[PDB]
Amino acid sequence: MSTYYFVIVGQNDNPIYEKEFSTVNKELRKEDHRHLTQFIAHAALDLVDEHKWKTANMQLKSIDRFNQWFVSAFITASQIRFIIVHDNKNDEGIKNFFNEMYDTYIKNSMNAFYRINTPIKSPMFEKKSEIFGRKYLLS
Amino acid sequence: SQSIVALLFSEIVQYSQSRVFTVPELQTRLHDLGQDVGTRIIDLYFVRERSSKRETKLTQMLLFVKTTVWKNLFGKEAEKLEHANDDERTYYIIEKEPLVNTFISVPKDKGSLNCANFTAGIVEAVLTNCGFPCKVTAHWHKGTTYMVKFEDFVIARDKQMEEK
Amino acid sequence: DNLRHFVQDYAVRALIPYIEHLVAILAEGVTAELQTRKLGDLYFMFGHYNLAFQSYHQAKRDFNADSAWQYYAGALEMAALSAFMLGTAQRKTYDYMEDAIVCYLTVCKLQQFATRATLLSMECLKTARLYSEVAKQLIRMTNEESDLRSALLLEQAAYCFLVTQPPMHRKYAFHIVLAGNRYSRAGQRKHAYRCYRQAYQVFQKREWSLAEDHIQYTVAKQAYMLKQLEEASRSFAHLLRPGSLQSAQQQTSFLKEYIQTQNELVKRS
Repeated sequence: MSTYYFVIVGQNDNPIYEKEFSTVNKELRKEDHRHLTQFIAHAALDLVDEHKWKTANMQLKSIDRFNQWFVSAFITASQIRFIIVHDNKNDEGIKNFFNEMYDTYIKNSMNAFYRINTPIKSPMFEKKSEIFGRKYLLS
Repeated sequence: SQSIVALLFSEIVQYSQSRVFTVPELQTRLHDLGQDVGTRIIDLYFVRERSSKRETKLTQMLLFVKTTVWKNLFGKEAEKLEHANDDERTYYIIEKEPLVNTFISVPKDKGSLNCANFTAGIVEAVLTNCGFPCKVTAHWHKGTTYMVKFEDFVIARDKQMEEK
Repeated sequence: DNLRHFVQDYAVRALIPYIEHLVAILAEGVTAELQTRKLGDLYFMFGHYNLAFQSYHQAKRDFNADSAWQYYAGALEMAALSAFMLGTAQRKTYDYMEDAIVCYLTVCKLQQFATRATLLSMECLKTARLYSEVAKQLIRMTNEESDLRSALLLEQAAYCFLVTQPPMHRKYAFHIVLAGNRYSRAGQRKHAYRCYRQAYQVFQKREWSLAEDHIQYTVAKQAYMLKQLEEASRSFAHLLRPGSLQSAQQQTSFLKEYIQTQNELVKRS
């Protein structure tokens, strides 16, 4: 299995919103791993900058490695970074799964209340995250 | 419709004029609102027109924005997109149709700038979220034009990419 | 005084005859494989420029066999030495040099070979300004070979990764404190202390107090006994439990921070 974990990196590089998709265990250690993965979000940020300057497409398969984790990076026209840390990859579905969370994030965009890198608070997006994660990643 | 949007936007402008005691930062409010709309205009129009495809080439992304945003917002794509060779940071997008004067506007005696600044702020938000931060200024040069000033960092990344 | 440099100059210009004698000895030697590498490195003490390339070539060819590849390894690093006296340096030879570490790492577990191979890589790529490569291979080295050698090599590779570009100090910071623990464990105190200081300064440069808060709880454990309290006090003060989502152990921790800042207030008042 893969301990899927999603994280948002904003336009101004500050993190925004996470969402676990892992099995239930080691949650106290998972707090330290959450600190770790925010740091990995910054490291991704840094690498995927030049790597997205290498390309012009939406998905950059997987960039960083830490001897157990895989880091999968998604870049948008919103230049947001959507990141998954996961022991074994599931990329083939998450390409369009990122596309669908992209569409939902657009839905939040039309909500002018949600604004530039303004941290997520709506229950709508949280329940969308729950249902989508139970769909593919958390499964 | 057109009257509803033209008016309602006019009340945005004049209510800002209420909260604002002078021309320039009134225009700044217009810019900020243009930003707050473009900040989603960008990635809406991404999927439905750009076919969810990113354009790293400043020319291609800028041209496609020129087509798309004007095609859907105000129907007619802006007439011309030009790059100034003296200053590669500073290009122009001339739109002969004034989107302010679509709703025929105030005498520019007591004031200078208008909804032109609002759509300029839209353009600026689109640029800065496309990974090309820029300064977009409405200018009454050859009618309505938007001067775009690229960050030396952004135009430098571009020039380095423009080393095939 | 002056006699030292007198005898020095005379001995150098008598060693030039001695190095000529050794050149004759090696020209006799060309007429075993170990003899070939002795030939090579002996004239490398005064560094033959092209005979470097021929020793490179011969050592590669034969030490494809004789699978004790310290011969061949050392051969290609002395080829890098040649590249130092080689303007082109056949910069792909540097790639060869990179090759050097990765395969030969696995050839023999005498890690010191990997160490100075990577160090020559470091220096020679620093003669190319493209430190990115050696940054990556040093960071892939430093995870292993120890928990101590891992630590000082973590900061070596780390600051080197930062040599190419000032920013992206992120994993720099992470592994340098996750090695500062090992530094306190088994390191000479001045180097470990410069670890702690430079790491913490790199933190403040681009602040992000979240994990810095716990590492400053470590700053406090070395401040509850040795360092200054006020730094930990203000560190936890900027975290400011409500709105920062602190945890039960974190609330107890900032109780202890109140204890330390109580010591500080009492000593001030």
